[PDB]
Amino acid sequence: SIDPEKLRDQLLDAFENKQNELKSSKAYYDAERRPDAIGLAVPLDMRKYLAHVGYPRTYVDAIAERQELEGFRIPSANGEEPESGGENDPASELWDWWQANNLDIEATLGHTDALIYGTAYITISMPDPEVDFDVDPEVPLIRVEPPTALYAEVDPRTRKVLYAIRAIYGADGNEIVSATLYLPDTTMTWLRAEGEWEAPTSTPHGLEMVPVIPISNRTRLSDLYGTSEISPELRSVTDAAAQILMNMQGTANLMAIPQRLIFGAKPEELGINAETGQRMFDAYMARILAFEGGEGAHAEQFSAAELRNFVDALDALDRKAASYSGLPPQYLSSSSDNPASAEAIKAAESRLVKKVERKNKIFGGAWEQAMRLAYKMVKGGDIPTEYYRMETVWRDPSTPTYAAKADAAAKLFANGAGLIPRERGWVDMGYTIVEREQMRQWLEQDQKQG
Amino acid sequence: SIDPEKLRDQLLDAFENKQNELKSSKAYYDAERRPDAIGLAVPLDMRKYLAHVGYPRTYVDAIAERQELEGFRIPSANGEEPESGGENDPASELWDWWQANNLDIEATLGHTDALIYGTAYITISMPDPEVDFDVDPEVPLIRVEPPTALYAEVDPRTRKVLYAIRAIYGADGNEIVSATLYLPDTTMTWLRAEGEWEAPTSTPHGLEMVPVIPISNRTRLSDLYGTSEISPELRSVTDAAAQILMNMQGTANLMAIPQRLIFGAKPEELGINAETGQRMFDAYMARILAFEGGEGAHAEQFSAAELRNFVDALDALDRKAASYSGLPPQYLSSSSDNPASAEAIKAAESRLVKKVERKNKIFGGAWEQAMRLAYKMVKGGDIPTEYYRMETVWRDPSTPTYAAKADAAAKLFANGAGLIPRERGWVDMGYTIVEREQMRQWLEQDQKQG
Amino acid sequence: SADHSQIAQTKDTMFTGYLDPVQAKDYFAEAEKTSIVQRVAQKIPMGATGIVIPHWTGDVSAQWIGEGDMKPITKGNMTKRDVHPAKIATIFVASAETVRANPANYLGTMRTKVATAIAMAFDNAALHGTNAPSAFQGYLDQSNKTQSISPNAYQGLGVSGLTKLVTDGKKWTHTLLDDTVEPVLNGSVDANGRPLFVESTYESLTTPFREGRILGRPTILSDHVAEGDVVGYAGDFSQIIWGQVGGLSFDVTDQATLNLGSQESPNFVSLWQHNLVAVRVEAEYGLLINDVNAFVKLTFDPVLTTYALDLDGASAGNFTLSLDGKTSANIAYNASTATVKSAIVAIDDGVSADDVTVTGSAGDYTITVPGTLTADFSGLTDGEGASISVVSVG
Repeated sequence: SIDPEKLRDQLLDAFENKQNELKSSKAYYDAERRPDAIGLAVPLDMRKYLAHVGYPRTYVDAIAERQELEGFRIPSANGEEPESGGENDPASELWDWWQANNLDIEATLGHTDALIYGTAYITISMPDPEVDFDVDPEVPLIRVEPPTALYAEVDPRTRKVLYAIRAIYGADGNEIVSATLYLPDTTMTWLRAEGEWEAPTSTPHGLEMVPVIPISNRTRLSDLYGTSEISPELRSVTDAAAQILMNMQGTANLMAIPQRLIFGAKPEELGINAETGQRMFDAYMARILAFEGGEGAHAEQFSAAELRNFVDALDALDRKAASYSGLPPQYLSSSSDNPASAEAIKAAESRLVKKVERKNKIFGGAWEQAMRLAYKMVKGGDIPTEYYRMETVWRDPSTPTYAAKADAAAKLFANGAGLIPRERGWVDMGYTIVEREQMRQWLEQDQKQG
Repeated sequence: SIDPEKLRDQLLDAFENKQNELKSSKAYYDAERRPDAIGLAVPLDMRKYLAHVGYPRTYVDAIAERQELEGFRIPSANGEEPESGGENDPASELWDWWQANNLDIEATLGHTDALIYGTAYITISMPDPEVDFDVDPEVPLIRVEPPTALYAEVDPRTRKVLYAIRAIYGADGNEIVSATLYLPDTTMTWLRAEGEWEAPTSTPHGLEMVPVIPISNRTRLSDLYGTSEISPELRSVTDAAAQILMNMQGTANLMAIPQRLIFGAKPEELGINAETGQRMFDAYMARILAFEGGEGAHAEQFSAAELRNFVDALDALDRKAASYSGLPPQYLSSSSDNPASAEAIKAAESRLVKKVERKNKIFGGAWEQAMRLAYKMVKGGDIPTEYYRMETVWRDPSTPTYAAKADAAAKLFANGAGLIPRERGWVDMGYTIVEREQMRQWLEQDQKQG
Repeated sequence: SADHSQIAQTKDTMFTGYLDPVQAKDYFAEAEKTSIVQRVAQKIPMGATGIVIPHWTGDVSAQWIGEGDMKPITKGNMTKRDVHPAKIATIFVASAETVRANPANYLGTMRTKVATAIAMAFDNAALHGTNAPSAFQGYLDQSNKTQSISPNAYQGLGVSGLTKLVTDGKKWTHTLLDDTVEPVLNGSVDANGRPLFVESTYESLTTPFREGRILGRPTILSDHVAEGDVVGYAGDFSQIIWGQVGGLSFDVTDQATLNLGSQESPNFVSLWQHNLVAVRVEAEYGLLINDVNAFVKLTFDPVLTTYALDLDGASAGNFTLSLDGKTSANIAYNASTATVKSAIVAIDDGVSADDVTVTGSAGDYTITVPGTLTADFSGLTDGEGASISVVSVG
């Protein structure tokens, strides 16, 4: 056995400790003040006029913009296909829960925070009909949580979760107001703040494994607990650009114009006010200042600093931030030109869209578990062994180019005489599974007249 | 022969020793602090503001990003095997195991560790019904382990593995919380810590060989044990660029602007405060500073450093990194021309695409041998000798220039009157073996009408 | 800090030229040591809080009885021993630039070298008591039994050595031999000059050196068993038990502070302040020997055995001493060194006034004698902690 009370505190420790690491990563996407960003040449009273830099915001958005599911695809149990079987099939069951939970919205936020902090967690839980009444009580509730609110310990010998804690703060963020512990056979919640606990609301569940799945961003088998997408490579150029921008901004307040000197001419002879050390000048156009001079008196000036000198460094540093992140060059305004042909886009895009496709591959492994868990909760017993072989189906991450896809697809289909069957032409034009299932009805309504 | 409880310690020493070698390559894929990266000109207090350089990670991703297995090929004396769903062609049984294990996910990670460190290990076992909750219990558990978690002694006479150990560190990375030792005929594991906290579980297996296969990055036969993809030339240009980028950043913090000077007026003649060596100049625009300059004074300034003088050295290092890695110039320089046409994209990708196809050729032999070994472990009998002729099939590494491929495939098929049979048109479009069976069904369901 | 620190491994003179392409593999390396104790003693499981071992001690009895003669009453009795694990530890420290480069494979080497050092410290503490921690319940050298072996190994082991064990009712189960003893297992001839322990044509190792059996008993060879005149051990290694609480627990830090002095004379350094990296290593071991007199110390040629006798401040009575099988006349609790020497030669034994030697006063009597010495305190009327032990060789 393990004591739930000791375990509640043990996991509150590991969680509330681990928040200190991930605070460093958030500071790049929220553009919080980092000490290292602050440009050293700026005078000390002026150091408060910070320059913030947006490469990490741009990069995590440019990926999370491009991820969505078209649906789920599951092996044929027996016979040729499930595909024309419609609302009775197992693929449309899993898509029904996805729509009913609005995971089409909040999975996009879960993907985003998995790229910020390196992990997010999917919780599966049948709804309690006594709370949160905006739900279908026939459908398992699925909730995605950030690592700022859910924490889970993976056993490294397997890769399963051992136990996990979800804890939620008061509106000012100063105090935990409720905590929930998930265990392999039960879930428990304590309903008030840590100095003021009360006996837990507790439920069994039949899954015999913890009903939480870690979505984790990873690049290697070696990244065993996931990794922030905002790499140290990209942090360094984010902070370097801030140091340049502050030093250039200070220069524009202090040196972008010449400083004018006069030597040899005595302050009393200039008539300078002896108490204040200064004299007024009208200085409108074509006034000539006539001086008594003598003693070798003359005027000379310190030059301006060229702000171009700093700009040459920023142009070079953008060319670094592009190549490190793998964004297209137009995203960082640095290209010699726009694209000018249908595939000249695909060239510039190709470095990003292959990355987005691997994020789809790696998060597919989370959702294809989340739906096995949700099935086993709703139905009980063994999962139909086809489900171990499902694949999630994702939007093609590149920009849509419908007019260039069109004259290709029609040349392959050739009014039914052609190389490909009709429905592969629909897949090729990029129509989503959920859309082809309505479009096959419209085809029958048309073929009714011919 | 050796007593296994003696052999595990002998292996754990060799495994512990190995970590310090492979940690060298790790420090380029993560941009860790490398002492050779630190630019020498910046003073000893500014040395903390490390630059990091992204070429090695850009390269090792840009290879692994392109790789994907699409299925298996097995010949027979029948001249063809019918496509026939999930088992009747033996290649479809192998692909069924390739999805019941998520090897479509774990391979695209595993190749990244196999490029970084130079090796990764494919492990085969029958699943444990007491522990493996989330697998079909009748398929073989085939899984990839990085060289940070598995070590195998390979005999130089034969290139067979003699024995291998898989050792898992705890959540803090310190203690070895379990070890699994694979012998030619037996698998053994100690489950709580170093065999200190448990006696070993064991299982015999029906093989002559240790059930572990090395994926190895071999450039030439003389890489007898495989080698890191982060080549000495890429390490060289990476560290060279890191020094020049730091010296430029330090220049912008100290010397991107003139330093102004006056001579011929003692501090007392300026009204400088004696305790602090300064006076508060009235810094606003268009003042004129008046001095007595009583020695016969003059004004001078040291020049700013030209930051362009670092920048057009960094140009040459990016152009070196392009030539050494063979990445398309557009991966590293925004000033290189974006290719305007599909032919120009085949030109620019060619240097990379060929090298990806080498990694496909060389890693294919590892997966191919892993499947033959899985077949003996599941079915117990000798392998049908056709499996020795089996080969892998992989994604076309090049970007999908669909509108150019469609007009070409349409011209060759010419509505059945043309050169090619229908099936060759489907492979020339790059449709997977998995999609080809959907093509079969959707064509029959169209030819049912005509 | 300066190069060639005695503490910090910092790109030092020791690594001279490591960067060059011509530095070879070491061709003159040696095998790392492995503990004999961990091969021969049974490994009992234990946690950090240690264990208690129960032992029976009731001399339970029954009596021959007549018709209607009423039956006698008896009861059993029991005791227990505590065992606790000791802890052994070290830290080794390198400059960040050292650990980034790992010249001469220093860290990978050093991890094995501290592992051998921990193992050898445990072995030495179990055999010889050198630096043994207070938690270890005795050590193998404390045995009051010794035996010469060089003249003929079979006679030394199987006859004389065994006699000293079975006369005290102990079994014989193994021999531990230092591999320096090979020239004595060679030779050991019959009267015709053939060696006892090898084949007619002398092709192959004398069978004990094959890890064979001397008579019935397995033998364990090692290259680090001998200290002083003691060259090996014979006995029942079932009487010794040990345990380990966890693995060699290597971890690494670089933010910590270390002290290079003592706590009373400290010399603190932050590892971050000068950019070091440090690896800390620790382990815990328990060790119990049920009876240290159950073993016989094999020794190369005839030698005296030396003892310390403590009277625990006893204020009155008489004791007695026994050497091998023989027993002295009664001895007063406060007798002089010349007095107790005279009581030893009066034992009726082959010992003589030129062999026996003594030093002490009213207590703490050190004595050296060519045999197994032991004491009877039955007539001592005070100081029940009074005791005798082997103290050192020489």
